[PDB]
Amino acid sequence: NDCIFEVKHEGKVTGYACLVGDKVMKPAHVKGTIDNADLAKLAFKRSSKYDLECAQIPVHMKSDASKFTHEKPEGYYNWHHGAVQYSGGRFTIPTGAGKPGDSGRPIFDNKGRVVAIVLGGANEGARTALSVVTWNKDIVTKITPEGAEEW
Amino acid sequence: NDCIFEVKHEGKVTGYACLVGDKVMKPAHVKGTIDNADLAKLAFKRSSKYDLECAQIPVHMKSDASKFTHEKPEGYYNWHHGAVQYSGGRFTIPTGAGKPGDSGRPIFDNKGRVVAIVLGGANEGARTALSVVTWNKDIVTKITPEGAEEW
Amino acid sequence: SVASFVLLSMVGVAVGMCMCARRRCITPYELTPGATVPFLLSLICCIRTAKA
Amino acid sequence: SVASFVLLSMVGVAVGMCMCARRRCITPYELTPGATVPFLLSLICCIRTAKA
Amino acid sequence: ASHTTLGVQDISATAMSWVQKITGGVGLVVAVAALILIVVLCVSFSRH
Repeated sequence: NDCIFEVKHEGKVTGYACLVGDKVMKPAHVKGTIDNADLAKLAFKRSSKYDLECAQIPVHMKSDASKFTHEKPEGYYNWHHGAVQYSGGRFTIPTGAGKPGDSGRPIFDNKGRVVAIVLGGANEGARTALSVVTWNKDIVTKITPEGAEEW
Repeated sequence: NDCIFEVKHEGKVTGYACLVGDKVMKPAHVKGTIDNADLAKLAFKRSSKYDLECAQIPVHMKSDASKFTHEKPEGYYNWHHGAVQYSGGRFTIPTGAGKPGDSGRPIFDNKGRVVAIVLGGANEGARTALSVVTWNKDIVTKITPEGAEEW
Repeated sequence: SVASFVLLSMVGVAVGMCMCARRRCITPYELTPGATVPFLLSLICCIRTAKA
Repeated sequence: SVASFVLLSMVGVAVGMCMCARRRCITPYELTPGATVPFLLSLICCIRTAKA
Repeated sequence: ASHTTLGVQDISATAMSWVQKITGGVGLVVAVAALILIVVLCVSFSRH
């Protein structure tokens, strides 16, 4: 908890950055500067493939980075605005729960570990599919629901 | 059981279309155009060896799709006309439990997940063997009891 | 004129056979929920993945 | 003068392709939290070991 | 003419390997396409 930093544009908040493990992860589709000057001055490696900008955390002065796991069992996860249901290869939330500007928020398991980071979602009718960044034991991968839009 | 996915495709109904996973499914042996418009306009791929036609479920109605699994433990399964006994890898019902025109109906496990779709069956005394579409890991297969008739 | 016709006809048949094979070995993947087509097959049959 | 230009240009392109390949190959490891670059890969990519 | 007629085509000029190369190239494409279909049919046949 409280590992979330704001990413701001000149006239608005555009998204969030999260400290996960040894690296700070920010959605590549979000334009703005991190509120914390310590992270704002940090160089990031941009990858359009996974919609990510990542950089190493100054862990010598940033020891509050969250724990994370590659495991993705079926069940419910905590994504700040409520619970998110995970089944098969997709995360699903209530239709009125999602919104623009919320990208960058992590999804936590029942152990408080980060599982995935929200980029956006798709309106499937009664429910909204959640577009997230996830990882396996070796490398980062991305989940993209059909018709998903960046938030 | 407690959910209806069975969309009629004709004024004179001969079986039903249903939503399983991410695909729209109906028996290939039943004629008519699926109702509710959104499904009516879908193109379907036909396989004469499976007696099955499938099309992609539109995103906006994807949330109404039935849950799906390939797992089939021995035991009893649910459907709208009663219970189904699964024994020896085959689905069986009481004679008279199903009739012609009742095809296209999914068979559900105890978690509400679809394991098979009814095409027809063979009437052998007090019990009827079902001809069904079922799935194994990453493959579609069909079971056709001897003497089975199309429904 | 005849030789050209026959050679073109043979090619058209070869293409038709390839297209038949393309449908027959792929349709079962489309019928199966999740459309879990393996990477190598997608390159061979010139087809798109489940999330395309 | 032209032959020298073309040969030098070809080398510059070959190097650019190698750098592009290196970035694409290693990104998934440097982009991922908790990930460690395989020993052989770090030698191939001509990069520093792991995270230090 | 002191010689006989050319007759029915079969006795045409050498350096006609162009005919064999084109015929072979097309025949090969058919043979390969046929093999691909046969393999798929064999797999499809075994699967039920």
